[PDB]
Amino acid sequence: MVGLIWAQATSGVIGRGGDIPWRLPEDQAHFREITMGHTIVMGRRVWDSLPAKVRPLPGRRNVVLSRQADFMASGAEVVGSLEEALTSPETWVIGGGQVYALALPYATRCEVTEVDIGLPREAGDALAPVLDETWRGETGEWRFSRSGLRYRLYSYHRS
Ligand SMILES: NC(=O)C1=CN([C@@H]2O[C@H](COP(=O)(O)OP(=O)(O)OC[C@H]3O[C@@H](n4cnc5c(N)ncnc54)[C@H](OP(=O)(O)O)[C@@H]3O)[C@@H](O)[C@H]2O)C=C[C@H]1C(=O)c1ccncc1
Repeated sequence: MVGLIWAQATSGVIGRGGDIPWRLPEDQAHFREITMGHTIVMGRRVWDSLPAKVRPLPGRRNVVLSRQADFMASGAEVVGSLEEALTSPETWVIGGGQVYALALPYATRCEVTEVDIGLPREAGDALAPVLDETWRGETGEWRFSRSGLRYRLYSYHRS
């Protein structure tokens, strides 16, 4: 089982300038619930985007994909290919744009948070993968964040 988990603006943007272009701390508990106790896989840039105090993400085996055969990530497993990354029975891919696109064909679950923020795509942004008709989904109810942003959860699956 490979699952993907991300948060996106309605437009599809998930990343800009090396970070996430909104604040949504309400997202954190759901991300932990899905991922805790499991192997998580991320691209090298996503690892770089984690603050030092939070990386590796605790309670999860952190696996970092990089083409640098020598790359350095304390508390994480650096691998050079997605096949090497994917060895655990249940794996959650936690980004970024490159790695979601790489892992999508392997995935049978996505847990998506949609952020109701007006954020037109710009060139060079990180973007969420598009889910086609092979996926079936349930849409959750909108909630307001302490930031003022509405957000909602989708759970998608395909067998
Ligand atoms: N909104 C989001 O949900 C996310 C945004 N981000 C954002 O995406 C952006 C990073 O995505 P990118 O597409 O630029 O990069 P990555 O996919 O993380 O890494 C690409 C790197 O992986 C590596 N890579 C890519 N393809 C391969 C490959 N085929 N083989 C080996 N390595 C590969 C390469 O590494 P090296 O340069 O060290 O060689 C490549 O440069 C940042 O803005 C980041 O803040 C990342 C994860 C999530 C995320 O943090 C997250 C997930 C769930 N809930 C809340 C947040």
